Amino acid sequence: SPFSVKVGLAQMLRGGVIMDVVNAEQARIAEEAGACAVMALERVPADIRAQGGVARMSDPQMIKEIKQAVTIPVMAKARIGHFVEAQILEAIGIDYIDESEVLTLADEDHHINKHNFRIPFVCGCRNLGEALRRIREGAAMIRTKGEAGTGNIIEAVRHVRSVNGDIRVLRNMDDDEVFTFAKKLAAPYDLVMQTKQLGRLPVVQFAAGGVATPADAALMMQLGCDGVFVGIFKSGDPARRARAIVQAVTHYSDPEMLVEVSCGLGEAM
Amino acid sequence: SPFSVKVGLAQMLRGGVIMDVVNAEQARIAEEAGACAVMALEGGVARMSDPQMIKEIKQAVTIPVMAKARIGHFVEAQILEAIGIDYIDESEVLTLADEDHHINKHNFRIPFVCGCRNLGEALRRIREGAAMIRTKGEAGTGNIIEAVRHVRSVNGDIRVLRNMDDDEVFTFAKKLAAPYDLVMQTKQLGRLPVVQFAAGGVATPADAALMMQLGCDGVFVGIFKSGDPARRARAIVQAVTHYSDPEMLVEVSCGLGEA
Amino acid sequence: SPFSVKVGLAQMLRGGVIMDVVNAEQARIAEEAGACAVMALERVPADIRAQGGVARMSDPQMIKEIKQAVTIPVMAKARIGHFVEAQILEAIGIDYIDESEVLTLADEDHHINKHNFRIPFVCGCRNLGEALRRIREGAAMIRTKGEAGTGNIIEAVRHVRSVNGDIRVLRNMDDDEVFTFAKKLAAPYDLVMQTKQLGRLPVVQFAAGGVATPADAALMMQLGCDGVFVGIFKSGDPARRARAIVQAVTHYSDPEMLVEVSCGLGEAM
Amino acid sequence: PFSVKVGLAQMLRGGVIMDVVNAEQARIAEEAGACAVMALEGGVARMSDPQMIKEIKQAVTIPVMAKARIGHFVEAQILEAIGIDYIDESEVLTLADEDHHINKHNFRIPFVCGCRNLGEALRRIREGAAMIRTKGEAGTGNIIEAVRHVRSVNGDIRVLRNMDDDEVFTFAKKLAAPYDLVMQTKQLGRLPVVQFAAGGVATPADAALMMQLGCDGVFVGIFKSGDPARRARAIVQAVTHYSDPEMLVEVSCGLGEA
Amino acid sequence: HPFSVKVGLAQVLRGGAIVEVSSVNQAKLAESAGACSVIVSDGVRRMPDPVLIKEVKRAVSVPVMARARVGHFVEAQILESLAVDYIDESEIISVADDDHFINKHNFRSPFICGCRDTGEALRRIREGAAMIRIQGDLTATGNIAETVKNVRSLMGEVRVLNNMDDDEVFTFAKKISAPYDLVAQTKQMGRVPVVQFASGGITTPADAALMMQLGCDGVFVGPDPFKKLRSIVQAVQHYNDPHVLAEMSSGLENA
Repeated sequence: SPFSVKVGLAQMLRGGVIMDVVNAEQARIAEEAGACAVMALERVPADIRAQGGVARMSDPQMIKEIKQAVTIPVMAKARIGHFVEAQILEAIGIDYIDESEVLTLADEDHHINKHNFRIPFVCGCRNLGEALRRIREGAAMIRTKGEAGTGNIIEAVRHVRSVNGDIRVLRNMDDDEVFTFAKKLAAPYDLVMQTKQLGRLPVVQFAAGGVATPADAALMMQLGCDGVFVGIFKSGDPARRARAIVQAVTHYSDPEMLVEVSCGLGEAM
Repeated sequence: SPFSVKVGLAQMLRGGVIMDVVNAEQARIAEEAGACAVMALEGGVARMSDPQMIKEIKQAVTIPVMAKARIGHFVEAQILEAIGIDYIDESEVLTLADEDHHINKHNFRIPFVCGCRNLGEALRRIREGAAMIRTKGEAGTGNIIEAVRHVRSVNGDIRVLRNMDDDEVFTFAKKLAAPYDLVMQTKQLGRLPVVQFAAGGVATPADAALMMQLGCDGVFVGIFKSGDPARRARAIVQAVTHYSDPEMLVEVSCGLGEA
Repeated sequence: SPFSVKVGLAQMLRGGVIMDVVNAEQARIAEEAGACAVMALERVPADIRAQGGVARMSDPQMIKEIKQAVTIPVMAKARIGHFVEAQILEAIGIDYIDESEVLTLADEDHHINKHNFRIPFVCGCRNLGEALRRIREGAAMIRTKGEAGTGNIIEAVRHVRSVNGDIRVLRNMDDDEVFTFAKKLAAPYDLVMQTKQLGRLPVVQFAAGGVATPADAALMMQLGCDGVFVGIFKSGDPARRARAIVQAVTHYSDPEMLVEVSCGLGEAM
Repeated sequence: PFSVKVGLAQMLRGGVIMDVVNAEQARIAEEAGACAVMALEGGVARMSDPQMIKEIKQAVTIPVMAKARIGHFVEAQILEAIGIDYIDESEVLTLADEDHHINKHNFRIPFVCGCRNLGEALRRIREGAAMIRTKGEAGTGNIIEAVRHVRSVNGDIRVLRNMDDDEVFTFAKKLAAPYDLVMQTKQLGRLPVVQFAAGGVATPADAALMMQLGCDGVFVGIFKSGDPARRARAIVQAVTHYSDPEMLVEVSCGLGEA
Repeated sequence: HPFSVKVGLAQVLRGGAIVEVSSVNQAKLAESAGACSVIVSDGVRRMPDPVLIKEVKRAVSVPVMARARVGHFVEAQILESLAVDYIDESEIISVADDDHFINKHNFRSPFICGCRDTGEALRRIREGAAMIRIQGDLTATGNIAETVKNVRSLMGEVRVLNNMDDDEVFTFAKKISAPYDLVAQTKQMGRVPVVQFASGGITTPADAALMMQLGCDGVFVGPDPFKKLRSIVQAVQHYNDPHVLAEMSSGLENA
């Protein structure tokens, strides 16, 4: 199915670090540090929080520029429910669309119908039910989000453990009890069983929220994620830091390497 | 057993004073004043310190070097262990990384220090691997009232446990929500199965001696926040060694300056 | 008993005015005005309240100096429960130790065991039960405290009337009802009966809190206290004021004298 | 004189005190080996008719007790003038003074007082109780509450025994008990007076359980059974051999309906 | 270990029904129907009269159990003296100690204890229970609903634990107020370390077989007894055979 294909397209991101960028230079520094993809937006989450106002899809212009500066995939955020911001991103020719809850919610009751699109979608989640609902709507990739623009990783850890926790519970669960579990999760029974059989999320699952240091990124990988988002430029030296985080994800099970890439990284956010 | 060994490592700190340090300078001033060990660290999220500054400290002094890791941040711990720290402090004074779980400390070769406010919590930390318990009061206030509360709390329950009817210990373990094995082991020894220091608020020689007189094996200090750190540091160190000697306590507290 | 002796030692203070001091000069001005004793501390209660921070035992140095400047007894404050601050004061050779609740409480649940000391203790109280508990712990002298560092005497009056009120109730009480009274007071039955028989506190009882003018001090004496604490230097002219208060306590039942010593005293706190 | 009354009570250790409402029973009780009897006879419940108390005091040779309503010091004056050995100021009778207990020091005869916790025990003692009974539920045949109170008192005593001396002042406050008696209790490592169990003791097993918990004896209200004489003797034997399960099996064997 | 031995004793009861009896007559019937054991019982409910327990023991050759009140360690001393095979510290009779159960490690006789969830079960085992009965309704409600609830809760938590991240097991032990080492053991075995019988409301062959299909090791049971009892024994023995279950239930009389 066209959904099977989108899901496949995301597999190439496993082992990656996606980075937020606000211009070319940054996108170049992001690829130069080894980022598997960049996420274009006119304001980093930390600035969104500290500033306020309404955060919307970024101006195509600044998206076209970024998409011409790098060779790695280019992502862009569309307000939740704003299916027209999406259409515009699709038309612009981006690789992935992030229906992102760090932007200003546009529809309080309904997410974008992502199936109506040929371009893959990333959706945020905080627990297993929320992930399975996003997937049923078409999401090809899931990022379990903690808190955004704080540099604190605690909520990301809570959510990762939440999703992976229930997945493990689900795997060993008595078949006759899964129906009730689906109800309690408020998630489609089909996807629940597909998650049971598979023993994991039927799509790529990244961590996001407060990932500031190499240790943070490696922690997410050891918890069972497929990669991390970083919203790096709010630190002392972006390049060195961005490189260190990339390396941390690639060498997440190697403390000696982790010590190496963490040494004299500069001031974190 | 590996755990027993870690516990043994922490016993070479008894009767000592552990001091927080942020630079090599402070570390020396700390060792110069007779600190048993130094603790490396630098609002805003508080995380493990840069290995760079940790390495510089471990290369300035010949006493054991400790460092903090965020609660539940097992990767930070791994990084500290890989750089040859003597002790890891899974400390609540840093920004909690995991709300529901602590680091599984058994999975490490380096001994851990954990904080606690009561017996049950101390025993849970120990069951997770902790080799040394820090009974923590208030952080960064200079007021020891909370430390006194917790020390009395832990030591109070330990004494209750010592003389308790054996048929009632099961229910007691439940009420503490602590592992029964360790509860009985605590009953037997008549004390905590590991080294116990006090931390939080210790600002004067008298404070430190009070902790020792209550039963603590030693104290943490968080010094340079005083007028003459070198002087205040030595006084506290002497206070801990001569905690039952008023004449001495008067001699080291005299003209200490702004505390 | 050694407790009978400490209690005796305090009898010499009856009819006295104890004054807080922060240095020599003051201690000298306090004795020069006729204070029965001085209380050494590095901050007056009014400043403790207006400033904050943690108020602890004062540095011995500043205590040794004061104790060498005057010939009248010298007191010092030890945080409640801080039995090591006490030990240090005892070793320093002070006359009395005030386990004082104007300093920063060190132990929320237990007062210092005062019997373990050869040096007499003063403890604060607010009612009869609280006084009898302090006494049982070893306190040789009691000061019923109102509010500290406000210059308002209202709470001191409330407490004095409280303690003296129950003492009078206790004296005429049916013997068979005293047990229950002790329970309600939460005070040792022995001391309650000893208070009943005696018709007053079995130890010296001073007033403290908000005593600003001569009239205030004389009021405390007419209510039945044995003397007053003053925390004088926060006024216009300490000397004249300190002298006036001393005289007021000595001539508390003499309005003509009270008018004399109150005239043109300067600005009070 | 108080230390004399206390001694007079220590005699009863290892005994079973049985309720009785007439001579026949008093004899059926002494004949079973009771260490003393307790004379009695909805609706207000008061002291028993002296006559019946004299009929019992002259029918047996073991000590004779009697109940006096809590706070009713005149019911006690009457019991004393009757010449009985022990007065039990008992809460099973209709409370007479809700605020004050009898001043028992004003009496020659020893007093028993009930309690549910250590503070309550120490207060009764300070009022002059020479003996303390930890009471559970009265007249239910259920010992659950007695077990609770026994463990409560013995529990705090063990806590007090090993407690830091400095912290005892505050402990006395929380118990609402006299400091002197608390420190005393801490020194002795037990109640400074004889301590029995009472309430819901129906079977021999119950009686032995109380002893194993650490009581000096038990009260029984046996007569509510199908065969008094047999039951009484069994309970008496149970208290005497409270460590001998093999013995406890015999005395519990076919004792009829409880 | 002496505990391993006790745990080994209870294991012989697997696949069986335990019938509560109140006389030598009922005990004999129960044995004839193939009960693996009988549990003796005679307002406050107490340990049964030792005379009755002796008569039952003599009248049958299957193991004999008897009840003690919760926390009544003397009653348990008595039962162990007259030589019963198992003691059930049973919440069905009147609790004697609201705060503490019997220190079952002080006895040589194996103990059964009740439970309604995994934490409870493990606490009873740490006190020295050699066997656990997962209990529903305390009265004779003939309703199996609460029993099914508590069997599913126990079985379900065990499955959750089996697969749990090792690091998270400490908090899990805290949450269910259970001894960590026993939680760890249960995780390793993918099973509670002792025999586990369903109890409460078992009225029909279908009820009893349901409990077995839910994973229990056996069942306790509280106008034609001989037939009904035989039916339940057969049900437990052939719990996976619907055709047999059908035969067993046919004209069993009023339940």
